[PDB]
Amino acid sequence: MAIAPNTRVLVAGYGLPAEFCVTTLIGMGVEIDKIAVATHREDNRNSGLHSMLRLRNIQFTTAAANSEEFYEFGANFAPDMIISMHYRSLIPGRFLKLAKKGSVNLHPSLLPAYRGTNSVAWVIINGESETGFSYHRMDENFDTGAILLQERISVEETDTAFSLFHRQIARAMLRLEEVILKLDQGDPGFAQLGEASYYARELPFGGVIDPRWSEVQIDRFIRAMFFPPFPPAVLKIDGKVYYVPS
Amino acid sequence: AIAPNTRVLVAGYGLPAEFCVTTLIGMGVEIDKIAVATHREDNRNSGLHSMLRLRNIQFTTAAANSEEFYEFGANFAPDMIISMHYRSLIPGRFLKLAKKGSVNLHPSLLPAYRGTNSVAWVIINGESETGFSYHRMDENFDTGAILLQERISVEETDTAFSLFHRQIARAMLRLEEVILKLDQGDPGFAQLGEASYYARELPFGGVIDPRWSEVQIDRFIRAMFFPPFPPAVLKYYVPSIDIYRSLM
Ligand SMILES: Nc1nc2c(ncn2[C@@H]2O[C@H](COP(=O)(O)OP(=O)(O)O)[C@@H](O)[C@H]2O)c(=O)[nH]1
Ligand SMILES: Nc1nc2c(ncn2[C@@H]2O[C@H](COP(=O)(O)OP(=O)(O)O)[C@@H](O)[C@H]2O)c(=O)[nH]1
Ligand SMILES: Nc1nc2c(ncn2[C@@H]2O[C@H](CO)[C@@H](O)[C@H]2O)c(=O)[nH]1
Repeated sequence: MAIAPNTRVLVAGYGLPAEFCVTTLIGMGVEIDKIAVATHREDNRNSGLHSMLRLRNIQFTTAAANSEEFYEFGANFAPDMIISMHYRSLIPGRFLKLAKKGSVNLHPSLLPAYRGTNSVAWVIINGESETGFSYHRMDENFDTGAILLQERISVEETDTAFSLFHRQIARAMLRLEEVILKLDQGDPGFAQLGEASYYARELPFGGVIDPRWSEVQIDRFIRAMFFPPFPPAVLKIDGKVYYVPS
Repeated sequence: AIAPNTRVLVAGYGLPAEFCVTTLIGMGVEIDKIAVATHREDNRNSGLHSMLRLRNIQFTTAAANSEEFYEFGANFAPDMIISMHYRSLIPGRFLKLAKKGSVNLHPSLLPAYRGTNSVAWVIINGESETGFSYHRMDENFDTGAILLQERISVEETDTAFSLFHRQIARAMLRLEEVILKLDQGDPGFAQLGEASYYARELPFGGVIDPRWSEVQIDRFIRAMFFPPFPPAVLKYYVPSIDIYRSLM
């Protein structure tokens, strides 16, 4: 029902999912001096977070995940639990070991499907009618730890990377409190089950339409590349670049 | 699914508005079918401003009563207006623009706790429950028809701070549903019960009366707790009931 009083929570996070997470923790009655945040520099997605951390005087670091300052920041805070909410770096194992209740990260697929990055794009490229999000404990690798909560999200024929990425955030937030409680209560989760799949760091197909693709493949790709303000899918014709309308 | 080519103007401020925009995008509302009316970029509103700049969403920060504001709405031609912690009265003629009307998020169970400082006043008054009301706007503050209400338990450990933040959190999770009610033309249910209204004014100027019972003092301390603002004062600074007892 309620979080253990004096639970100390460290949020490794970036942007709106993180602002929402700190909001939620405060709503759960976690004291202000029992919240610590690790994040990245203030850019045009992290401005909401930063302003909140300054406004509420929430201790935070922007130091790199592999830096000694980051480890110190965690060590001095002594978290019971760590919540990764769109943090953008590999979190060292020795940092995760600081939280005796362990940790959780939000990943935008049904793990072990769509390990890697750009999951939302690839889901659409492969023509998935269904995807999901996975709140999972973190181990030393990305995308591999035990599942605390997974929920299905249906993929529509009109979805873009853009629409799906934002619905992922919105829907995942619904379950965040239950997840924070699962962590409070020591829920071990379950080992990720099923066949994995993996998709490389960089932008799918370099953003470039393959002319050999079927129309269905092209429609999917166009939508998967739609993500303002980034350029749309590129079609090359007579060795020359053209942005698609979408 | 929200009707295609539905045009949505969000009047709002801070995370609730950023989260609204996020939600509309996730629902399939395209950038050029979203417009934002907000206030200046400040320490609560730079999340929203950053998103507007990054995604090239048209917006205004012109005052609610200004011709500029009106013109931004008229020119966009909203099907619906969503007010997400917008801090000004929106003129009737602006609301008129939206054919499917409007909705506003108020953090009480209306008509109870109209006005401002709802979360603080709920705690002082010893309420055990409060909640939020998503309600159609008319030309007055806090009076229009109810689309959706949800109850929030007020715990003995709750501060204005915790309760302010839980309000936002829990309201955000009902928002998609509310957007669908507006879309589908749900007229809502007019407001019934005793109205209450509370002002801008800091209750008792933040100073603890030692004639109050411990139960009252505790509530007041909790209701005054909102970082980074100063806590309750005793005749000095008193953030917890523990600290009160010590001073006594
Ligand atoms: N068209 C385009 N889309 C992008 C680009 N970078 C990111 N995206 C989209 O934005 C989504 C989120 O990107 P990011 O926040 O970097 O997530 P991560 O790389 O998956 O951890 C990705 O799934 C892509 O769909 C880009 O350079 N071009
Ligand atoms: N202690 C203290 N709390 C404040 C002060 N101003 C605002 N707050 C708290 O912040 C909450 C939200 O303030 P605001 O965003 O202005 O909402 P409003 O109720 O619509 O005016 C209020 O309900 C108060 O609990 C202040 O000067 N001192
Ligand atoms: N979730 C996830 N993130 C990754 C993976 N590989 C690289 N990244 C992150 O993506 C970034 C590349 O822009 C790197 O800094 C990593 O932090 C992966 O397999 N899974």
